[PDB]
Amino acid sequence: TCPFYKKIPGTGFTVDAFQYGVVEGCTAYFLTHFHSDHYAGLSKHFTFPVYCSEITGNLLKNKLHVQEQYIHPLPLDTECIVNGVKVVLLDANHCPGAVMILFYLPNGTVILHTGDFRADPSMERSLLADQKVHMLYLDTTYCSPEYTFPSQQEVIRFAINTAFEAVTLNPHALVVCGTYSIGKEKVFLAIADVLGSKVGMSQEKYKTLQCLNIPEINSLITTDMCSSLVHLLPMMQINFKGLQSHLKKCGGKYNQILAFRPTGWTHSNKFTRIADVIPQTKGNISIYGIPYSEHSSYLEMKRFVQWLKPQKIIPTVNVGTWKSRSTMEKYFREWKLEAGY
Ligand code: NI
Repeated sequence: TCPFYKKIPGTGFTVDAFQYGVVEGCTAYFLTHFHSDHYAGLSKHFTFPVYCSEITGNLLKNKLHVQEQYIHPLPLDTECIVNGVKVVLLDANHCPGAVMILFYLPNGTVILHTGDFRADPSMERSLLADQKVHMLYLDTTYCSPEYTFPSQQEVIRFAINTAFEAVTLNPHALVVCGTYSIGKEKVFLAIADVLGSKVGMSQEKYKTLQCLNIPEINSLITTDMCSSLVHLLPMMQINFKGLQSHLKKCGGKYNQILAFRPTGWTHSNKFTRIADVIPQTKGNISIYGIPYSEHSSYLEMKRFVQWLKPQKIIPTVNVGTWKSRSTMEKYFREWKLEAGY
């Protein structure tokens, strides 16, 4: 049964609730972004409206095969009416096409659902600046002071230099980058751009990236593995046996792989900086774990909510245990007392 934190009161709307059947009294189904936990349940056989970004729209049509008429895309930053409710979609700074949703209820209540987001100061100068928000439905994935991690530009720098070094020392070396969803494209794009290559990948992953309205994207990727020296692979495969395997496949064209695992948080963030990272090494293969997050750090979260000063916060992540819920209420209370809202 759809949980209360996927429902929008005084509307027929649900958010990221595709996996319970027909939720009785749901006229519309909003989807924040294309990652499987949020879209779970969708197929070609859905015949209720869906609301979403143009990009998330392109992915539903071409990857899951949802019928044209049921995908309602919306422009961002645009006051839009949807069953006589003003809504606005805002960039969530998560994976491509990912949105936060502003709901303007008839009664005068204003509600922000963040989906999955990485909060940024840029968001304080958007349409949220104009007016008050009474309820915040919040991605609490890293709501605990232990969770720090570096910025996206710090991480990308590291990655660029590392690869550009190795390939300049040994030109017969191969870069590989792991991936299992959309998101974190910048890793493999920024590397490939410093190396003067296109990114090689499967057919499936090319079809996926072709949906994302990236500029000059035809010039940046290929389905030809032979003619490229930055390859993508399923994250499952990014290990010693599975790389060696793949290193056999390329046919005596490279002698050394230098791979990247873009992780989120890991426990070594508590005891090591970005400039001081090292790889595991079984011969000619070197694997780098790098903490590139598309979710908010504890502090980024904190600042956003302290600026927004919402009247009520409702967690959408790590809600499934009482200890996690209870912990999170402490931090919401600390934030509000500190800031005087
Ligand atoms: Ni997500």
